Amino acid sequence: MIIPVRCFSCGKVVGDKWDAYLRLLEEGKQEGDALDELKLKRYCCRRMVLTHVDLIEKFLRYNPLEK
Amino acid sequence: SKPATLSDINKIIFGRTAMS
Amino acid sequence: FQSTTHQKLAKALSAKQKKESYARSVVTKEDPEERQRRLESQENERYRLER
Amino acid sequence: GNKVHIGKVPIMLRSKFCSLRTLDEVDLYKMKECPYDMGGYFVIN
Amino acid sequence: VAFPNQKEMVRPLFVFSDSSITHPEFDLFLRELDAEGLSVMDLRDVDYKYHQLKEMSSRSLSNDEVNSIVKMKQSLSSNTGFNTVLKKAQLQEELEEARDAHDHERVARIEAELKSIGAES
Amino acid sequence: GVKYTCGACAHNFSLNKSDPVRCKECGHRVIYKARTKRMIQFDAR
Amino acid sequence: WEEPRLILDQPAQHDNINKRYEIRFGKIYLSRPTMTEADGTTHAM
Ligand SMILES: [Zn+2]
Ligand SMILES: [Zn+2]
Repeated sequence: MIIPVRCFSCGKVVGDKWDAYLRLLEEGKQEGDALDELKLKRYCCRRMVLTHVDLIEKFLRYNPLEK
Repeated sequence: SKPATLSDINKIIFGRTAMS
Repeated sequence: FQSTTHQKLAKALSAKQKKESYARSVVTKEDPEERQRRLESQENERYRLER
Repeated sequence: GNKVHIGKVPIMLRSKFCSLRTLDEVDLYKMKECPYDMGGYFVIN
Repeated sequence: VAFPNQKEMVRPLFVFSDSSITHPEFDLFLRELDAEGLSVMDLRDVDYKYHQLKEMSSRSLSNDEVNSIVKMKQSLSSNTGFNTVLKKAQLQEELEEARDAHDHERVARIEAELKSIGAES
Repeated sequence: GVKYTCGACAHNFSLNKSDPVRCKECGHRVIYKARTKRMIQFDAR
Repeated sequence: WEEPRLILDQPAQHDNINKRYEIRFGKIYLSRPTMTEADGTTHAM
């Protein structure tokens, strides 16, 4: 839905690296190289960012219910 | 037939929000 | 196959079965049951008058 | 002798006779319909 | 509306202020009425107006009145996304009716109208 | 006395248990109750 | 159109007059789904 704050396995803060990851992917870096640049060494933390699906972007396309 | 006071006019205040 | 008659026959028979549309669309502006209830009301009125 | 109403037939969603067939992606969102929904069912009651 | 000293004026609703009328304002209004030679509204008429406002504010609208108000605001409605989608759907239904009736003239006008209304972002 | 919200144009109004359930301005037939005023607390866990 | 003709006959004798009464079924017309409210109005569903 939205990027988790902490890694499930070890608890490293990964919630501040989503926009930087998207930026690095925009510049043309490979996903593994982008994860290396963000200093995500353990594959438990790499799984968190590599397999995340951003569903909040789809939820935000519906009109707000209160104004 | 008595003249209307200030409070009598204040009772019938109809605001712009009430108008809308 | 390359004969013009065979090609024209194949084209005609292929495009003949492509056209298939029987039902025609329409726009409803009012309740479809309005006629039934108004005619039932008129029939009940004339039944009362006849009785 | 004219059009007589003979009944109401339930409509399968996303078919040629459904209202959502034409709607594009934006109006589908405005209609509170999910774009991932595929249709193929009926809505009875 | 009309000032006593001045002449008649047609004003929109938003010009009025929600703030209460002050004492010098009412005093000046009374002086203008005396200058023109008019009187103030009677207390019986004040009570009648108050009852009219309370009845109108506490009234319960009927279905026909609500539909009339909705139609009036729809006439006033410049644009609304839900209403634009509904109008486009109704136009599409009218277009398929015209196409199924082999009316080559109406369908062009409906297509032009849809093109004008459409092209969203 | 009780606040509501329209399901289409998100307009706020009130009802007195005697009006028809409808939106005032756009006439939608679907309305939603407003959130309460009581205090809402969560344990952040 | 499977059974397009209902037929009623009556050889009335009450001057023999053989009367046949028959009704034919024609075209089918369909519309987009519509919703009819209690107050009598209709709108697209
Ligand atoms: Zn980890
Ligand atoms: Zn509304």
